[PDB]
Amino acid sequence: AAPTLTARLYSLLFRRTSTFALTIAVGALFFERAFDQGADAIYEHINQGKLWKHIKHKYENK
Amino acid sequence: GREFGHLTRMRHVITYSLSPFEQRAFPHYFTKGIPNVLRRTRACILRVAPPFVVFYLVYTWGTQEFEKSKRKNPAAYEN
Amino acid sequence: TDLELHAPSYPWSHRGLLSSLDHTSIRRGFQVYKQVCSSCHSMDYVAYRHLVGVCYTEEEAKALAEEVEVQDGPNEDGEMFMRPGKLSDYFPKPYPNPEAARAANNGALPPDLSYIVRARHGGEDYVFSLLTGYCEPPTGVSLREGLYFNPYFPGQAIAMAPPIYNEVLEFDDGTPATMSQVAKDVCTFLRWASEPEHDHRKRMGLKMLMMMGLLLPLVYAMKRHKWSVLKSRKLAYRP
Amino acid sequence: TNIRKSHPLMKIINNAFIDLPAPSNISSWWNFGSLLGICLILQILTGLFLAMHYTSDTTTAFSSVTHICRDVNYGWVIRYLHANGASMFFICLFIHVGRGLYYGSYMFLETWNIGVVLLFTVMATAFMGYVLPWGQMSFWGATVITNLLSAIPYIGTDLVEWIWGGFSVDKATLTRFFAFHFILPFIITALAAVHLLFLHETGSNNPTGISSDMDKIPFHPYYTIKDILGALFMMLILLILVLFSPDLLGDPDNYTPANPLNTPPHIKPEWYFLFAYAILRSIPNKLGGVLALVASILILILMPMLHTSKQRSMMFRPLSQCLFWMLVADLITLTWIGGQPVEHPFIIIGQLASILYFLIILVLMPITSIIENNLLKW
Amino acid sequence: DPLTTVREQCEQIEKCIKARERLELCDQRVSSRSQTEEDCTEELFDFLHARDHCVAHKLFNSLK
Ligand code: HEC
Ligand code: HEM
Ligand code: HEM
Ligand SMILES: COC(=O)N(OC)c1ccccc1COc1ccn(-c2ccc(Cl)cc2)n1
Repeated sequence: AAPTLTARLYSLLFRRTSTFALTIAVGALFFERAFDQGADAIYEHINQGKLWKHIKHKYENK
Repeated sequence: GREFGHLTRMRHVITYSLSPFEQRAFPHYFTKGIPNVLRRTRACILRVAPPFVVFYLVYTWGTQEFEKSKRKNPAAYEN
Repeated sequence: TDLELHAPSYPWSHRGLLSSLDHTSIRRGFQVYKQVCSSCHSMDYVAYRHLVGVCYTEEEAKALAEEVEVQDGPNEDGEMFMRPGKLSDYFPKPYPNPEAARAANNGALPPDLSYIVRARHGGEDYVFSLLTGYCEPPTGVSLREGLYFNPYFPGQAIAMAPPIYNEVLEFDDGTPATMSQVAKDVCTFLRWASEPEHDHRKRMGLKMLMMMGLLLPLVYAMKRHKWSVLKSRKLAYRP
Repeated sequence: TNIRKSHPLMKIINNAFIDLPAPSNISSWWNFGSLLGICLILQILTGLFLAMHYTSDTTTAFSSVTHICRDVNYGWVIRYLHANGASMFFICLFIHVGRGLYYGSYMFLETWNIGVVLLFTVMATAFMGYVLPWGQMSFWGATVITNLLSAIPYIGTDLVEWIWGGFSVDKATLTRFFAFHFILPFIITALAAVHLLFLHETGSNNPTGISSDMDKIPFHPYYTIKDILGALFMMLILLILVLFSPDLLGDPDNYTPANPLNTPPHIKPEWYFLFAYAILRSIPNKLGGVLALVASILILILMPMLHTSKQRSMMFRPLSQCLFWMLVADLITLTWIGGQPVEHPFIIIGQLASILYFLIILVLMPITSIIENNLLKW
Repeated sequence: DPLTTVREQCEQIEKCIKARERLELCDQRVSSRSQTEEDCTEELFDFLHARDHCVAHKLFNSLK
């Protein structure tokens, strides 16, 4: 009866609910700068060649 | 004065419960849930729906008779 | 007073839910207001300040303000003098009063345009369909001194001679300046003017849909965890 | 020695939200009471911003609002949060009233009567907020109220002149409409604490209409996590209407400025007043039309007296369920008629639907409950 | 220049020709007698509404 990989770190960090009181602060990363994969790479792909920083090399260093 | 030890009188009733960590949070979901939400739809469809059908027929008669009272004039438009 | 003609749906390049505006078609459409008009229309809510970063950099922008001459205030050892565009200036009105306005146009004042597509029931599809929809007055419609028959107008009798035709203008990078191309660019203008928050509104709406695609299935399974005690309970009656 | 049962401030919170006995079969229709408390708080922390940058006069009102969407930083998001947040308040209010009408919650007499006062106060507040931006719909909508407010036979002509700032359309009109709009949302916040103190004497009703004292559960954690999930689904719908179509609920003619310049192509208010504008417009008398406007909201107070059924709710009453949904379809008709011009098919329809709204509540509903009483052999 | 040629083939649609022909059938009805104010703004609205629908479906490809 080998279990699955849901014993994540339950015996290591999550038992004594020390994590739960401060996940607004401590467990808070991986979801602003790791989501450069998110909206900005999607939004500029639907609007390729239409934003200002696409038509930009045409009008500096002239 | 409405607190839990002072509510009502009860005799001869037994309840059994399981811990939330001992059970799966998603049991039968499409096996039980889809046949359940279909007979709930059948039980209430003859009470709720026939009023909103009569609103639809009055809305279509009211917008179509508005136009051919106004500037839609094929044949009543002579001397 | 009989019926009205409503504008059709044109497939604009900003019509979609995550679509930006074309920032080359605002530059071409600013000059359809600047050099083909402002002889009737004021646009008293947009400046030469708000054009930077949308369709011009800040030089190429001040030079269009140091081209018109408007009256500044007074200065001592003198009186009311002239000093042109100080980088933050609204667009110049043509008429000194509504008294002199409608006398120049046979009893009608052409309105301001800085909110004109937000103020009509067609958006920027209405402005396009009226600029390029002129006809001749049909049989029986005896119109007076100042009435040109436009079927996309309330009352069929706008006091507007047609303002644009083939090559009233030529653009800065080279573009065939036909009449529909003139009107399409000025209707990509006057929508950015009414709604300058357009592209910021849709990019912020994309991060909202991705964060609530995380929070919502996770609050729901937390609710599902507490309520499973009551959903699994059994009852028995032994009198 | 349990601190949440003995501290003087903590034990008030514990009896109200934590250890409160609640029925176990409460549905999602009981979510909209805490949603109304979220919408009222949100309209206060957003009306802060707008009244800061504001000037209310006949010469500058239309431009004081256009200054915020362009020049004032984060002003386009906060303005359309406020205009759509008031449409969200009114959809959460009509669901809330229709719940208590369907399940017989009006038998809680003191809680129901404070509710009818709350329905009048938010309706009069939002009327005095749409007059503030000063466009065509602000002018011609305000100047049909005073035609029926000067129709009061004795005091009415000096009543409207006392609230118009002193004469007519002028600078000080929007100093008494704006005063009657800054301060009325705070009488609502005090009337809501009294509203819940009367409900605490009995607890909540439930969808079966039977008392549930043998099957109570604590409020925490079962309905604290269920009210948080329902509030998250409300913020998703509100931010979609703000960030993807912020002018869907609105009128373009209120972007045309206010002036007695020219008669507008139409006159219509926001969507949540269209049922009331359709009723008074179908009465050709400015005194009979102002009486049937107040009689369309204060008719809710007669609902405890008109009850003739032996059961409380409508869960086991199939003939009464048909009449409840005929009343909902009658209010959809009045919302459509109230945005139509006054022409041939929309006068005979708009005045027969004004009759049927009063015929269902007063006559058809008490007779049908008696017929269902006889069929169950009581 | 692209509009004046896109508008040309949009008239030979069968939904647009029978909106055109009884516009011109009523032309010799107004200038015939003196006892009339039978205008031709109804007959021309159905022409322009049937025509400008198909123009919007095709005009924006030939632009920008
Ligand atoms: C021949 C002078 C003149 C020219 C040039 C002109 N207009 Fe007009 N237009 C008028 C007049 C006069 C009115 C107001 C008519 C009235 O109010 O009865 C008007 C009205 C309008 C309206 C309102 C239409 C309506 O339904 O109320 C719009 C929009 C408009 N003009 C846009 C433009 C644009 C864009 C341009 C630049 C391409 C332009 N106009 C150039 C004369 C002109
Ligand atoms: C600002 C307005 C209001 C607020 C903040 C508010 C708040 C609440 C809350 C929090 C509850 C308890 C939870 C629930 O059952 O949803 C409740 C219940 C109730 N409300 Fe309101 N309410 C408001 C308006 C009204 C109105 C307009 C009415 C009726 C005309 C009304 C009548 C009732 C009734 C009868 C109940 C008890 C229902 C039951 O338990 O079955 N309230 N209200
Ligand atoms: C129950 C709460 C409220 C409701 C239903 C409400 C409703 C409204 C409505 C309908 C408008 C018109 C918006 C528009 O037409 O564009 C508005 C704007 C306004 N509100 Fe409120 N409001 C509430 C709370 C407040 C508060 C708490 C304040 C002041 C602190 C306030 C002050 C204003 C002002 C000054 C405006 C004008 C600004 C503008 O039009 O954008 N309101 N509100
Ligand atoms: C958002 O504001 C509008 O919709 N307003 O007012 C500026 C408007 C705008 C144009 C035309 C008409 C109105 C108002 O129409 C009605 C119809 C009924 N009420 C009403 C008001 C208060 C109370 Cl207590 C009860 C009933 N108002």
